Amino acid sequence: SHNVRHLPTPFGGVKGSGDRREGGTYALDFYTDLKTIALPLRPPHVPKFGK
Amino acid sequence: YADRVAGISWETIEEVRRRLKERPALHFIAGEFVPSESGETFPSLDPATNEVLGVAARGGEREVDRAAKAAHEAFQRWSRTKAKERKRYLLRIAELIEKHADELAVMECLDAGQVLRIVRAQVARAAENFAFYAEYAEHAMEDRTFPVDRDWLYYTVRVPAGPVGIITPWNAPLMLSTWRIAPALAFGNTVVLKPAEWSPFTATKLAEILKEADLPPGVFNLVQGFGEEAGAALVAHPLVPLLTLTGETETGKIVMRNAADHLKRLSPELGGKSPALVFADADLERALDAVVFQIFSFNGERCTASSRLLVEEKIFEDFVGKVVERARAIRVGHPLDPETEVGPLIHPEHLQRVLGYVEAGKREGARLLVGGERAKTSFRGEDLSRGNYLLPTVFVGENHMKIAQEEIFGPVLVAIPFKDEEEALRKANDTKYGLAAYVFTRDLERAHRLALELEAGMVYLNSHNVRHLPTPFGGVKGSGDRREGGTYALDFYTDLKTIALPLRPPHVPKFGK
Amino acid sequence: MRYADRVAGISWETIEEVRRRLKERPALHFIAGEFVPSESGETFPSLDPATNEVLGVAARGGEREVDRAAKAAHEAFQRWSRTKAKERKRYLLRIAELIEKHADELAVMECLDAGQVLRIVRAQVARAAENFAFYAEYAEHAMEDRTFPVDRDWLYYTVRVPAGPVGIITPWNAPLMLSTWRIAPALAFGNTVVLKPAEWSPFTATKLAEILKEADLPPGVFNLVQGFGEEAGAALVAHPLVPLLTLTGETETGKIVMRNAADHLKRLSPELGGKSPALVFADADLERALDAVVFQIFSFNGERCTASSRLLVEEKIFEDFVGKVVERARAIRVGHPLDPETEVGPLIHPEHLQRVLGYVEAGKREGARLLVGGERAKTSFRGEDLSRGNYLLPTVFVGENHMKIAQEEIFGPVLVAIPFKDEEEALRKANDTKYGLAAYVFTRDLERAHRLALELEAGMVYLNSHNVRHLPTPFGGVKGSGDRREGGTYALDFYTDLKTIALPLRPPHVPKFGK
Amino acid sequence: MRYADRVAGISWETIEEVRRRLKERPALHFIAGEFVPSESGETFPSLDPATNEVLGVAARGGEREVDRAAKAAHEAFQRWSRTKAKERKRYLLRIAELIEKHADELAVMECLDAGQVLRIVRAQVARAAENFAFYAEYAEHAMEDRTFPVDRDWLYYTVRVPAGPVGIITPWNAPLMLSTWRIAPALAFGNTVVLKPAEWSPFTATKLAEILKEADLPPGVFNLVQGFGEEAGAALVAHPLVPLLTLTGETETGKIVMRNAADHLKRLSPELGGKSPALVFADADLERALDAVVFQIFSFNGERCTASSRLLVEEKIFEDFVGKVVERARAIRVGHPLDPETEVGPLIHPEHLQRVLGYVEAGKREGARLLVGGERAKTSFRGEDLSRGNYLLPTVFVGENHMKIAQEEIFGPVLVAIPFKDEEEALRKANDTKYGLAAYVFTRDLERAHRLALELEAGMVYLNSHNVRHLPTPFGGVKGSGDRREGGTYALDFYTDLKTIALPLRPPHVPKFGK
Ligand SMILES: NC(=O)c1ccc[n+]([C@@H]2O[C@H](COP(=O)([O-])OP(=O)(O)OC[C@H]3O[C@@H](n4cnc5c(N)ncnc54)[C@H](O)[C@@H]3O)[C@@H](O)[C@H]2O)c1
Ligand SMILES: NC(=O)c1ccc[n+]([C@@H]2O[C@H](COP(=O)([O-])OP(=O)(O)OC[C@H]3O[C@@H](n4cnc5c(N)ncnc54)[C@H](O)[C@@H]3O)[C@@H](O)[C@H]2O)c1
Ligand code: NA
Ligand code: NA
Ligand code: NA
Ligand code: NA
Ligand code: NA
Repeated sequence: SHNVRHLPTPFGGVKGSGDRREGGTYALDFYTDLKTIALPLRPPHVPKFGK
Repeated sequence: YADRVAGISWETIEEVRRRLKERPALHFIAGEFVPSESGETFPSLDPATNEVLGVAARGGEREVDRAAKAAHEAFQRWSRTKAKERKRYLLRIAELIEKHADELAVMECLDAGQVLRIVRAQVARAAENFAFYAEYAEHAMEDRTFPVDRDWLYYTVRVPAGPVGIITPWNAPLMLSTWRIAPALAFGNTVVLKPAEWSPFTATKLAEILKEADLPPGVFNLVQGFGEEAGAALVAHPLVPLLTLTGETETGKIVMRNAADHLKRLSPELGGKSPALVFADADLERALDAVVFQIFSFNGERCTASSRLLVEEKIFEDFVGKVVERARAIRVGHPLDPETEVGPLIHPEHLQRVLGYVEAGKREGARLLVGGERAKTSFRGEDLSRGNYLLPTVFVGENHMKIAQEEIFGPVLVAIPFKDEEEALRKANDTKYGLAAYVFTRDLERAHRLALELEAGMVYLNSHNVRHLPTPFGGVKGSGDRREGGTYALDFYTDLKTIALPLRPPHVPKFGK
Repeated sequence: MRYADRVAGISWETIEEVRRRLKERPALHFIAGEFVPSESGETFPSLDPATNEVLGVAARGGEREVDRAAKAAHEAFQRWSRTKAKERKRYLLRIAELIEKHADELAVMECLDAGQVLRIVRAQVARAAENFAFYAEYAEHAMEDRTFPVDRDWLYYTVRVPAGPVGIITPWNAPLMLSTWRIAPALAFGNTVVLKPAEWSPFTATKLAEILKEADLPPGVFNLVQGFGEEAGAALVAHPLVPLLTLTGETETGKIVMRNAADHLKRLSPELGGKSPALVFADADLERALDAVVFQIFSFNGERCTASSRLLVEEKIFEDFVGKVVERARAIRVGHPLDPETEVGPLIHPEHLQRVLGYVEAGKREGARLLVGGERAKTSFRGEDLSRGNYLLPTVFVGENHMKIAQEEIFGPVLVAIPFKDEEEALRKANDTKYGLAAYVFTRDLERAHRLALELEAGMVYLNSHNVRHLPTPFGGVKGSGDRREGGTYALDFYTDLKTIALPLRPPHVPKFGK
Repeated sequence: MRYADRVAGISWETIEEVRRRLKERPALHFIAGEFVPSESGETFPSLDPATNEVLGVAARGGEREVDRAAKAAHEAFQRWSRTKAKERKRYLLRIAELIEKHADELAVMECLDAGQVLRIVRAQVARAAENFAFYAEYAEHAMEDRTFPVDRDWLYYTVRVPAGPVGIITPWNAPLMLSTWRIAPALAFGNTVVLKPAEWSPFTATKLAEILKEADLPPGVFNLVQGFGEEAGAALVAHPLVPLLTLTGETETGKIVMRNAADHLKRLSPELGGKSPALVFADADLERALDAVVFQIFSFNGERCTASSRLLVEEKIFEDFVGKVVERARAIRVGHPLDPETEVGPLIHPEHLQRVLGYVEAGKREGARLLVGGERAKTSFRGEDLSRGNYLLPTVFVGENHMKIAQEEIFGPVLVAIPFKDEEEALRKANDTKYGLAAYVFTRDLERAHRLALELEAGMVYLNSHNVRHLPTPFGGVKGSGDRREGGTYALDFYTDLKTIALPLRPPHVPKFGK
């Protein structure tokens, strides 16, 4: 077929045609920043320095 | 990081020492160790004594060219090797790193100046990086299906992106190099590593190990040398489309600018000025331990160091005072000593830069509470004038100060006060960086609220930096872009492909009918 | 009594009109695209819980009506499951639009039929519309899944397909909201439907069918059969043409339905009973905690599955906090559903009031301390006589977790407060029931909160708040509270079937046999 | 008959040794960390399908044994579900390692007991080891799910927790592979286990228990109870302390089990029967197709659930293709399981052989045209007398899709060839079964292949190949072939419970009640 698009799919090129992707959730990787949040559920082990 | 680590036998240490000065650390290109065509080499100092530990081949654009061609030539076969086979190699590499752990530890301890109580964990993590990504090799092509009713089928897959140029820092040579090498190889890409000139030895050792694992020739290449020479050449080379960089922000700008020439994909993990926010309601005993460790461990030479300490005014005097006393008690000594907590900085030129910030801090009004000068004696009475030792330092200052705004990359902490949550957050985000942040408080809603508003790639609540490999690791703002870790690394090391196909005769517009 | 010109934004004129149409028009089944009575002509009445007077009648469906409905859903499944997702999306949006247009009628109807305060029922109509608007956006993603390529030798990919007609059996407390909760995803995902609503509040379902017909859904896609659980209900569960069954009701009903469903190995998605606990620690925001626990048990006349019927309070604050819960319960205004001043209305049916009162009596006899309520409400907040309706006074007991009133679901405005000396004991008692739907934790301590959230055996845990839902999250329970999940993509696992498709990219090695 | 010095890389000496060990050592239960016999002391024998002589005996477990096993699994669940994922991974890798270490013994044991060709059983042992090595890598990801933040007001996040003790009930054809297929995921995900293996081939299970004890799993984590389906099996299904149940067997058994499971609303993961079709089109690579269909039905002695028991061939090539299938079947070497040249061994039990012959007979009276086989194999390809074993000659019938032999699972080396006029018809007949496990399509046309793959009612569709599995993909069936999926992350939906945790980031609005 010819170029028939389904918007949710990752759209973009490789080599000299560019980088990154547009389309649904793939667009998210470019327009947003990921953040990892951590928290212990009980007193964790913390290395002792200067004790 | 255990509270106690075993020492390495005297004999092993002495054997590593002589092997380093006995033979130059060569490049590894197209399956074999070779020197630069010029025959030139450069020295690497032992930060504890500033004596030459050994020398490494001084690679230039000629060695990089051979390395890039080797990686390009081997990409065809490597990217097509079965994932299960690549997994086998990575697990083998992980096995061998464990087998040579003592050697690697001594090597990095002497070359980079990190203490054994930290290095042992680094070597273990280096092996873990390979064991970890080995399990992702078989899932490297996986993505999604996007069927449209009974008319079309769209499905996506991932393919290896291509040769990867890995430029690593001098603070944790093996750890940070394997962190990039492991995923790259797991995902079907070949590699050209360019180690920091201030700590080139563990890289050549890693190359020996990969050769012992019988990795196909050209798959992994190494080129020792200066950033301005071998480094710059690698960034500029047409056959290495991907570049990972771990270093200073300004270096990132230089690398990016030069990378534009070939529209290269970059994965930079740059600097940071990560803040630690301590609230009056937190477990202050745990907070004290966490903050002291997060800035002084790694000799303060790590991107995620909590170089700014924001403490709620009502407890500023008491808490910061306790931080000072702890820093004062830090054991400063030789890296090989298993009791040492803080060792010498990487090179005298770096110690000079750090002392420069200390002086600048004084000249701008910052109040020096402890340290701020070279360490003369160790916790064992040993004279430390021959090494690049800096005493753990603590300043009380303002967030807008130079020492609070720029990365020092040394065991130097700046304590800043805040009247309330709003101000703590404002000051925490008022930096050009955005790598990590630490929040100490017992209030549930305050914790999550701050975690959401803190501009950083990583936020740790009530603890020091404790990592879980599958999570996305990286920074925002001036701390870089892209993410490493599990499937998140996939987005950088591979390319997405959308494949479409109609399930029945589709509508095709008629032209020229 | 005309309490006001408008209630919940609805004119009193509309209220009287709806009441009149209910008495005039029998609630019929909707089968194969038409409203029809039972072949026997039989009907059953539905009472107005506020007066116990007959509101109207609904067709009494049986095996025959169910058989016709199932055949219709089955016959229509072929075409419906192949319609373009974009088109099904259009229908769901149309249904949501029409629910909004008939919002006033729906609110009044369900209010009169099930006894909840009008404004709350009105808000529920909005949620019902939202159910369709929400899933309308998942229809076009309903076939999506993953690819599992294996080097350059194989390509494995997975897709999802409509599972088949769904028999939806719902409870009497929230007819519109709880039925649309299942209907919307079923339709969005390409399945046909046969709804069998609770017999104690049948009207809203027949109205819903009218709306789906106004939305012009194809004939057979949506069918309705009114009737008793043991008659129309059991017939639907037993029918061989309805492979999927959703059930929202009592745990014991879950057992009966599953047993009956075994003959055809039907797939079941049960949302059953609950005895959700609220744990209040001395370090929490006690003002918010008080507002939350009072609301979470007494709102919706105590007839809410996620109600926090067990209140666990740390000992050091038990006397004061529980004392405050009691005074708030005492202040709750009890009255007619159509009175804007009412906070707690009447229970669904006199039989249900007798059951709830039976538990109140069980509690008194087993040693539980009755602090307030524990009997019929005689007079409304306005001084009206309420003896004709099924009104129960908000009730609070102080007891032990092993007591029957603590272990069994009462499903009425009845609360049992239980003390705990520490976190460990709060958790032990919280998990010590055969249920596991929801749990509520009130504490300001970060680590204790997440720790308890992870340890509490429940499908849903709310930290420092009442029940506030976010549709994309997985909803359901564990233990005796059911299985499976509803909500966004999680609903897909029940309404669709996964399929793994494989193909070699080059000639694979086929073991040679007989060659 | 000593066929060779070594078979499947196993010395004849080892074979003889395993054989005598079976006669000397009764297969005991493994409860609470120790091997024990039934309290009654009863046992039952297991036959050698090749000679129908007693190989040995296994403890006949009943309610008392199951009760003890269930209590052990329950008691151990508390600590096992709390062990660190990294530690459980170590255990599974240890088990995998020890399975490879005892591979020869396991291969012989199951070969002798279940009758499959030794080399095939040996390959299966490698797959069993792989089951543990595969799921070992998922243990550390077993709690993972999603986050659903709502602006700056709420944080909803979901996690998964171990669901509880799992009762695993397995079939007689492939003991080790099919039991480990469920045990591995169950343990990787934090659940304890009670295994109840098919009575016709009990030995391998007791050996597996010896291996897990060698891997030093904590007491009670893995339990085994030997016995009959209606005794030990039913007791396990009915036990209140075993909330989850995996069943791999006949569809009829699935109905019985679901009905029994209803009493405690147990979660079931059934992998039932099948009548998988192979569709061969005139445009396909007919040489590959021939190899594929011959293998897919006659391998594993025709006792494979995914066997392509129905062969749909396009009319214009029916005569030529089915003719070739027939000659290949005629050439298949029938003989002893320990003879390296044997392609087809004996069926599991004389009762099964007779059950299969029953269908063969039914097919004939039914009008099906027998082309080859259709009776007991009395002589091996070497001229040996096989009359004392349960050998069936590979069989091929030409029939109609509506015939009983086409509609019912025979579970033996019996094929039914059926013609079709076009794609439309091939699809119609392929789906017209009460089953829906697998399907195989042989055609070179891209659009027809994907089109058929999407429409074929089966959990797994293979294009232009025999059954080649990739573990991460969802495995299971639709309709009468079962429900739920196994494989990678898909197994998580059955072995764990989802939990939605919610917390406001700032004081939320709680409706005011009673004030
Ligand atoms: N988990 C949830 O999300 C949820 C939501 C709402 C209500 N509920 C629960 O529902 C209950 C209120 O239930 P209810 O009074 O409507 O009870 P119920 O179970 O008797 O009614 C539910 C449906 O079951 C049908 N039914 C009854 N017996 C049947 C049988 N033998 N075969 C087939 N169908 C049969 C009824 O006709 C009705 O439509 C409470 O326990 C409440 O906690 C749970
Ligand atoms: N879907 C799959 O992946 C798969 C895999 C292998 C075999 N199978 C199927 O399994 C069948 C072979 O089955 P089988 O001969 O072992 O049959 P079966 O169902 O009789 O045996 C399976 C298990 O069921 C137990 N069982 C029997 N009656 C029981 C009862 N009343 N209560 C509790 N447990 C009971 C048996 O003891 C045995 O361990 C075939 O139909 C085949 O298609 C399916
Ligand atoms: Na050095
Ligand atoms: Na009613
Ligand atoms: Na009921
Ligand atoms: Na046997
Ligand atoms: Na059987």
